[PDB]
Amino acid sequence: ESDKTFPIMLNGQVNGYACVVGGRLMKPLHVEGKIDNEQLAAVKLKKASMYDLEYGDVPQNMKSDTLQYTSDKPPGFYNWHHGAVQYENGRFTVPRGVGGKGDSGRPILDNRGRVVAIVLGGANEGTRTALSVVTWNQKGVTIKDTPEGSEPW
Amino acid sequence: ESDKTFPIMLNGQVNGYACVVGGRLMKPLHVEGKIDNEQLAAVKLKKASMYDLEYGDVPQNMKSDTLQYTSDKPPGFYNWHHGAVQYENGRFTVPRGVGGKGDSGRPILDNRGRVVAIVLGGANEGTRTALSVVTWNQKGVTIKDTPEGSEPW
Amino acid sequence: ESDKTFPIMLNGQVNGYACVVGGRLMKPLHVEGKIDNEQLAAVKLKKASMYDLEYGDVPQNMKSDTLQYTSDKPPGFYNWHHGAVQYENGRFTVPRGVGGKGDSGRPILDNRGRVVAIVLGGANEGTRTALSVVTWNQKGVTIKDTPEGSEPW
Amino acid sequence: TVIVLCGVALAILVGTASSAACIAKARRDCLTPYALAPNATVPTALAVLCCI
Repeated sequence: ESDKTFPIMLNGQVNGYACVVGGRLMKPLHVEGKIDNEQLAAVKLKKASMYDLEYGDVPQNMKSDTLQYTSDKPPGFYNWHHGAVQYENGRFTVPRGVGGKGDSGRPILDNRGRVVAIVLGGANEGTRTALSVVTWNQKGVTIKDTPEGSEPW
Repeated sequence: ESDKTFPIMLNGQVNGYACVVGGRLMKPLHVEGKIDNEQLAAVKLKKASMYDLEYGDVPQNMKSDTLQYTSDKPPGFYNWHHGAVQYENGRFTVPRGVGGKGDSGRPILDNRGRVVAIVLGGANEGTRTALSVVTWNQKGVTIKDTPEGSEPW
Repeated sequence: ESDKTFPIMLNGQVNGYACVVGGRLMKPLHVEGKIDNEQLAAVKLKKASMYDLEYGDVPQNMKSDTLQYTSDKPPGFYNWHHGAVQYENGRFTVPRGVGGKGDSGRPILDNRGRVVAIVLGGANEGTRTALSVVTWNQKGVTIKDTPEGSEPW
Repeated sequence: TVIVLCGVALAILVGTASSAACIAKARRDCLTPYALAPNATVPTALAVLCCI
C-alpha cells in the first residue's frame, strides 16, 4: 500500500490516492489535482464518469510492479491503511469516524496482498460507516456500489 | 528559523531567503529567483519597491504557525544564523568576514524566538560590518536602516 | 567514476552515461535521453555526428574536478566500472557476457585515475567481446576504433 | 432551391453526427466496465458493431 499507492497532490495538500492495478493507473474523477510521479503525469486518462473514475495505461517499466485484481470476496475482515474493514451482506463497513476527506482512491487489500475495492466515499449511519466503493464481479464487471447517503470524499 | 525560512533558488544556486512573519510572506527585491513552494509560488506579491520588499498573504493552511514579531529593541546581542548581531547606537553590527551575498532576507530572532528585523545587506567598515536592515518602531512604522557605502547582499 | 559520471534518463530508465573530461562534457549521440544534472541540461552541445558524439563546455564549478585525460596506452589490464578490460593488439576487449545496452559512454579509467577511452558499443566474437570505443593517440588524434560487427550499446 | 439543398445537407450532417455520438456513447457505456476489470470475456458483437 505504501509503495504502490500514489497520492494526488494539489496546493500542497493530498486530495486522494491514485492506484496502479493490473497494469493500468486509476484515479477517481471526483477528486482533482496533480500526480507526484513524473511518469504518471504523461499518461492519457480516459474518463468513465458513470463510475467516477479515469484510467490510463502505465508505462513498460512499471507494469511488472502493480497490485493484483480480484473477483472472489468471501465476507469477513479485510486490510486497509486505517485498519480493518468488515464485508458482509454484499456491503463494506468501517468503524464510525475512521477515514475522511483526502482518502478517496485508497485500495482495500486482501490477505494475499490483492486489491478488492477502491474507496470513493463514506456515509455515516451512526453505529458504523458504510463505504461507497467500486467492486469487481465474477464476470469481470466493475460494479459501483454506493449506499444511500454516500458523500464523495 | 530552519523550519520556516525558505531559501530562494535561481539556476540551481541559492541567492536569497524569503520569510514568513505575522501571517505574511516577505521577499526582497534586489534578489531574483523562484520559490520552490507551490503555495508561495501561487501567492500574489504586493511590491513596495522603495522598501525593496514584496509582501504576500500566506495561505490558510500555514497561517496558524508563523513567526511572531516585536518592536521593542533593547541593545545587545541578538541570535541569528551565523552567530549574534550586536545592536548599539541604533545600528546592527556583525564581525568582519561573517555574512555575504545570498544572506539577505534572513530574520533576526529574539531570545524569546521573535523576529525583530530583516537583514537586506551589509557594508564593510574595516573593524566590523554594519548590517543594512529593516527595523520596526513602536508607532506602527517600519524604517529601513542603511549606512554610508551600502552594499545590498 | 561514481561521483563524476552521471546517468541519462529515457522515460525514467538508464540508457547511457555522460563523461566530463578536461573541462568538457561528452555524450554519445546514438543514446537519446535527458541528462540527470540540472546544470548540464542548460549546456549547449555541439555534435560530431561522424564520431557519434556531442561535446560541450562544462560550467565553471565542475571543470577542475574532472577526469584527467592521458594518451599513453601500454597493453594490459585497465580499470572499468564492471571490472578489468584487456587492451591487447591495439584492441579493447572484455569477457563475453558482461556489458550491454545502456553502458554506452562509460568511461574507462587508468590506475592513477585518468581516462583512457570511452565505450560506445560492443561485438561478441564468442570467446570475448571487443568494444567499439574511441581511443586517443600520441599526436592528439581520437580514432573511433570499431571492430567488425560492432553494435552501439 | 439553394435553401432546400442547404437544409437537406444540414439535416444529413446533424443526423450522421447524432448517430456517431450515440454509437460512441453506447461504446463507452458498454465497454468501460469491462476495461476496468481483468479478462474481459466480451461477446464480440458489440465491439464488431461499433468499431467502424
